[PDB]
Order: sequence, then C-alpha cells, then structure tokens
Amino acid sequence: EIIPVSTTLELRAADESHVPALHQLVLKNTRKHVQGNILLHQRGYAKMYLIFCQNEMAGVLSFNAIEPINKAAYIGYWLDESFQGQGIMSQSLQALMTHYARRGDIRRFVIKCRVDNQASNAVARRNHFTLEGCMKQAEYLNGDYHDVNMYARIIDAD
Amino acid sequence: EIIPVSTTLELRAADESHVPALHQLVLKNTRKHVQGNILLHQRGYAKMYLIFCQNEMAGVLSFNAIEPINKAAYIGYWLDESFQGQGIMSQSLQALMTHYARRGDIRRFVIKCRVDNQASNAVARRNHFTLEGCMKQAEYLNGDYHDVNMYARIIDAD
Repeated sequence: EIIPVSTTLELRAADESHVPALHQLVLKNTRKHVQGNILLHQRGYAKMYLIFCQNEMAGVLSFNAIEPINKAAYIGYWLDESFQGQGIMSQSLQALMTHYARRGDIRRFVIKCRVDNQASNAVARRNHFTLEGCMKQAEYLNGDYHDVNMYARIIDAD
Repeated sequence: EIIPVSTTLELRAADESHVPALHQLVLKNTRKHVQGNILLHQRGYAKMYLIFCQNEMAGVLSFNAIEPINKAAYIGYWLDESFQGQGIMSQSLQALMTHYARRGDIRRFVIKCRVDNQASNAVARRNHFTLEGCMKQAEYLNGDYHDVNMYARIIDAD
C-alpha cells in the first residue's frame, strides 16, 4: 500500500519487512510494536505509515487511533534528525489526508499536541488545521501534566 | 465496591449480579456488555458504576475510557426516565470525582457531549466543568456529524 506524496516522497504502509530498518532509526533517535500496529492498520483501528524520502526511510506518520463511526483520526508523527524542518511531514500529511478523503472512510483529522511542542504546533498551522481548544494538563511528560492543543481539519463535503 | 453518594444515593461497581436488572432498564429505556465492562473496570481501563436511589437501580455512570498515564477519564452516563432532572447524576458525579481524587489515580475528568445535547451540557455546567473547546462534526448520530463540546474538571493539587 503506497500513498504517493511527491517526486521524492512517498508513504508506505508499515510492513514486517520494515522492522529491521525502522528499529535502526528508533534506536538512532520494535517488531512487536510494528506487528501490533499492522493488525490495527488492517482493521482500520489505526494506521502506521513509513515516510521515505528518495527511497531512504525518514520517519513515521500515524493515525494513532481511528473512530470508525465518526470517521475521525488522531495524527501522530516523528522524523529522523536529518529530515526535520523540511516540510516532509507537511507534504506527507496533506497527501495522506487527501487520499483518505478520497477513500472516504476518514473526514475529520485531528492533531493533539502539547502547547509547548513548537514543532507539532507549526505542522498543525502550516497544514491549515483549526485550533478547536486547549485541554488543561492533559498530557503527562517528565513528571508534569502539560496543556494540549487540539487541532482539526475536516475534508469531505462542502 | 460501593461509592457513597448521599442518604439515598450510592454507586455500585457493575457486577455480574446486576445484569438481570440493568437489562430490564436497558430494554425499558447486555451480559456480554457488562462482563466486558467489568474486565476494563478491574484493569483501570474504564469504569462502569450503577446508580441506586433508595435501593432501586436508576441508571449508569461510566468512565467510558481512562488514560492511566495522563490520569484522565472521559465520563458517560444515562438515567432511567423516572430519575431524570433530579440532580442524581450531578450528586453522583461529584461524589465519584472526589472519591477518585482521593484514590489519586484520576485527576482530569472529561465530558465530551454534543453541542445540542441539552441534558449533558447542563450536567457539565452544574458540576463546574470548564468548557475547553468545541470539536467540529466530531460525533456521528442519525446520519449527521455533530459538533461536540469538550469540558474538563481537574481535582488534584493546587
């Protein structure tokens, strides 16, 4: 399952064959994790895609969870250190969302990220997500509960 | 497991013994559903409590899901027709939240309800929840996707 993104970028559904290489990147920046995500991916309970840039694995773009009935997905992503700040996530995400709007099984795309997560907030804004609210102390990290921005983009009928 | 609420109200953790009676109320307004919720309840993945008023079963008060690490719970509830509009959910919920703040495993209590759900919005406001945002077209119901208010109350340290 490949989702074209651009001349140099493409998303590939996470496969058992990727485990070796991703683990390398995980470590640098698993099988059970991947096998587990593949099962959700086949059931439409989540999606796990690998981002390839000029054929090199560069990071992961996920729908952490999906609410089939509400046709809603929460987005999660991470990029290897040498592939950050280059719009690879922005172009990959717009392509992925367009592709699912065309499939039709997802219409509401959601990004929940810490208010202090400078990188995720910028992806949300560059990709025209609307800030719907701020969940107080919603995410525990490093001993504290941090506020989280909830962003959404709808792509379906007018 | 009983959580006192008041002179006449109390919450009882859903038990296999309740199936017969709840099913009656479900029908009026299951075992698999209950057995399934009991398992999540024992693991702290959700909670399902039965609301009793003067010893008669009157409805259900649930933590539809829990995020153990974030110590966050999403609230769900329903009352039999003859027990609505009487603050039974409001008193039961304040008691339940206080009880969990004392246990300490939950500090962020969340109510997501349709903007047009007059009853749930009033419970949220009467129980001092803060409206954190409005999720656009987030809940499918009767052929349409409806906007949903997200409310939260934190009960932990100052």
